[PDB]
Amino acid sequence: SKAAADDFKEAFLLFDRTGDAKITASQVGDIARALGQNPTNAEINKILGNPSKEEMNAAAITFEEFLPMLQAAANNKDQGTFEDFVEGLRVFDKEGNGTVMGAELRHVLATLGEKMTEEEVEELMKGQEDSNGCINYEAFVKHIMSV
Amino acid sequence: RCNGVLEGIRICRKGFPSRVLYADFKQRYRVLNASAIPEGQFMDSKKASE
Repeated sequence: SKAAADDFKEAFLLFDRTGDAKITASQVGDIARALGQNPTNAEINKILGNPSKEEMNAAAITFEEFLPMLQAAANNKDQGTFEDFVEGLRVFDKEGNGTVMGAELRHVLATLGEKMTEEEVEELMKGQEDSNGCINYEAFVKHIMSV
Repeated sequence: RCNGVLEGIRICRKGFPSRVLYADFKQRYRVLNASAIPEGQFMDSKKASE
């Protein structure tokens, strides 16, 4: 709305590697996340196809399509409730203390639903899981929601 | 019908009809969350399916 945030246009100049002021359709998922929006990858996929837009063939972009797609994704930020994120992992391990065994969270984050690479899974556990093999998800989900 | 076989199936189906044996469960479905279901099935023939 501007509140006209012109820093979204300045961040589009940091993600366009050619400097022509266009951003390919394959970068739009990760740049919506870097502007403070977390649409799921199936949602980013649907919307695209919904609009008869094929992410399979070469793509370019213009700021005039990327701005309204970020504004259509911005209504879905009401789905980011931290009660359900901590209660999900509290149902994932027994006893009254928030600890996932290391390999349980790593294999679930790579193979269940939207596949996260094991390189990204190791980069998200690095520092929050110590050598006991127990990830405290009270501080883990706190630090994941700090970015 | 007169055996009881068909009546046991009935009562089952009111119940929990289909019942999968664990290995028979692993093999056929490991592939679904491949990493985490395979580990489960291999690590404990039963605990796996779990």
